[PDB]
Amino acid sequence: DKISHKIDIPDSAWTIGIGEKFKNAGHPNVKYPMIDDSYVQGAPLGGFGAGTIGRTYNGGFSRWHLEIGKNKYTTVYANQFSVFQKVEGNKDGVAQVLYAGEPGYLSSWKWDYPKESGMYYALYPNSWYTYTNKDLPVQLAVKQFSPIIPYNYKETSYPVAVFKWTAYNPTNKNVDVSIMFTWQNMIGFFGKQVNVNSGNFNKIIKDKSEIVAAVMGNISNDNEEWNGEYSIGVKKVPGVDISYKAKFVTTGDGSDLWHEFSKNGILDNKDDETPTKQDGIGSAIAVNFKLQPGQTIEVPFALSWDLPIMKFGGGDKWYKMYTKYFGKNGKNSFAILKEALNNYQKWEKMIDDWQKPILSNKSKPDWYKTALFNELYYLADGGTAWENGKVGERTNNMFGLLECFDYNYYETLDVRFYGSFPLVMLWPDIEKQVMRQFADTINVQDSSEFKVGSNGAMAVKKVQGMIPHDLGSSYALPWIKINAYDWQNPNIWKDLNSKYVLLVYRDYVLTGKTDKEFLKYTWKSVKTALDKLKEMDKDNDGIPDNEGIPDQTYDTWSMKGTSAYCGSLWLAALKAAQEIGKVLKDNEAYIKYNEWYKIAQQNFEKELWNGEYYNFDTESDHKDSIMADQLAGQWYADILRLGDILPKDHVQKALKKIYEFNVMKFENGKMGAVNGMRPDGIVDESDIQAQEVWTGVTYALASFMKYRGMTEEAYNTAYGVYKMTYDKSGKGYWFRTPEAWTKDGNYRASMYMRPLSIWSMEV
Ligand SMILES: [Ca+2]
Repeated sequence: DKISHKIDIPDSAWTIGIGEKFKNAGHPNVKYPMIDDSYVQGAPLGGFGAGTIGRTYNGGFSRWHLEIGKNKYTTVYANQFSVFQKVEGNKDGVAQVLYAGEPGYLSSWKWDYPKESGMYYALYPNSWYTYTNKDLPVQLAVKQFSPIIPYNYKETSYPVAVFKWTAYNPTNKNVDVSIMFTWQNMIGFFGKQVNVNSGNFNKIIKDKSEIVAAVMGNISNDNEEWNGEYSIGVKKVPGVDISYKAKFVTTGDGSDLWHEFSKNGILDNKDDETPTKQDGIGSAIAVNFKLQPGQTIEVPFALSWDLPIMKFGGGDKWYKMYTKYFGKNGKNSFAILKEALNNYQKWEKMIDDWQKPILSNKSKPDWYKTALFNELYYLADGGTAWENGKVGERTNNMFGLLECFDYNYYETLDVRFYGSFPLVMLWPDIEKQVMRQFADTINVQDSSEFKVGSNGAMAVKKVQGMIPHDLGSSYALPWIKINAYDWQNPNIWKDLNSKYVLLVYRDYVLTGKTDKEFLKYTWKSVKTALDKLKEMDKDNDGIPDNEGIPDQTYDTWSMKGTSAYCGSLWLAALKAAQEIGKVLKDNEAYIKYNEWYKIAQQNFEKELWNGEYYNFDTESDHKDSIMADQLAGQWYADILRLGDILPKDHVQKALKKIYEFNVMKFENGKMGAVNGMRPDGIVDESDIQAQEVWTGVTYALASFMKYRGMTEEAYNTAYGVYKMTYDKSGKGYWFRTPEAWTKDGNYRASMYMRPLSIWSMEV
């Protein structure tokens, strides 16, 4: 490997061999159907709200999130990089697709890129491949990325990727090299109900100011989710020549293209705008160059996708964010690609600038850096919706991130309490917009009834003064029809209204305690939320009562009476609202929430403190279980700088107990914090959720330990999550971190919002 020296891959990059076969991957542990797309995954390409494309470590473009809210895992075989090499003085060269697999169609191409001949690396938003093959004398690498940039709401939105190639000749002979990008005209891949290829056509643009690009579109001007353009292209650099082929048939053997490329690495330069009928078609862009001994060359390619309209299953059509910058008519893929090819070096430097403070901190282990950056994949990958107007129709751009794909709910608030740390820390204007969306819902009432999945009772959809569980589903009407989730009735949940208040005050504190206007916007809703939750205190101890039914985020784990979890969240939310009332000079609110806080705090301690930890609750059969998340309210109080809600000594005892038990008694501390443990050191079997590790709960718990000076415990607690997710000894969950796993390592709900809580460790 001579090429690693010519490029700059950080040591914290997650690595795997191209074509590596991972043994003992995990699978779902539920009885009902659940997504399992295998361990062949990679860092995604694409901006927020753009739709994303997962290119795997094997090289294939395979995990398609272009239909916003949907996950479609299928390798589109035509979409590849390929290489040709010929040593000067040899009769023939060699050509090879850079994909460790094979299709079917395209039989003429050279498939099956060999094992032990290159590596994949990822430190999101960058990823790299290196090609170090005994039969390719010139070594190659590519750095691929999208311009995902904190505090930037422009380039971060773009439907674009850059592929910056480096080629180096370590031999003492001249070598002719070509690199070719092929792409299928994928108009019609989704959204089009009939005639899926009909009207697709490809054009070639030559911009000599030099860029050569293919634009793959359709003759129709219909404004529908399926219509728009893909583009691939390359920028000329000194010493390379460009060739292209506008149209090859993807539903054929591929030899129309491959007989050209495999001869001398130079395409026919044949333009052909003829639309197709039933055949699939594609385009190819190639560079050819001669490398002398010891020579390096760098050449950038790009990919864009102008698919301006997203459609949701309830019928609404919206423009995607990036259309603010490029237009809405679906004929702008070249403009996007050109912007990338002319600015990518600037984008690289912007990414480096944001990653450097963390990477350069030599007190932090590399594994922690691997996880911290790579868990950010989900902000783009999570079905992200970011609108720039309804089709046919404002100041703001509404946003939503999915819980996951299995449970297709936007912005699920009980989960975003954990998962939204990156947004407040790195994209705070998005965060505050999401919270205003919630503020706007609090007094919505919908008295129509739904059947509750868990018990088949009927319940009201949305109750005035209750915060909604979620802002809809991609199968229905995001932002318009809220509370799509129906397994339980969230109108009686005991965590949502407290978590809402906590999120609001968090968002003020972590953006510098300056945004009084945000506090003013949300203040009515904060007071309403707490006032409604107080009505659920049926025994007058000052604390809302859990009802012996899963009425909080652990939506199968029953809490009854006063719980540590909901009780502590309530205490913290009261303390937050007192502080907001001080800031806004609302005396009656300050006085009232202070009174409620002092009574609730005294009763919480009396009811739950056992001398070692806080009991799970007051009335359940396993009320003395040790819950990993028992002090969630004090965790957030630390972040919000609200001081001690509970005594320091008791918090420290509780954290030490959770480490000793839920971590170190659970598979020797190598898999995270199990949710519930009995005081005899045995995992609590009262519900499945008690026997699960929740990845995002565990990362949050690690930040709480860290703030409380339990440094070793904090990083040991988090390390098990990192190991399970990314290490050779784990279960193969990279770029699909799940909600949960059990002792056996098998999972529930891959591609999950909650583990974004790792960013709470950077507060
Ligand atoms: Ca009570």
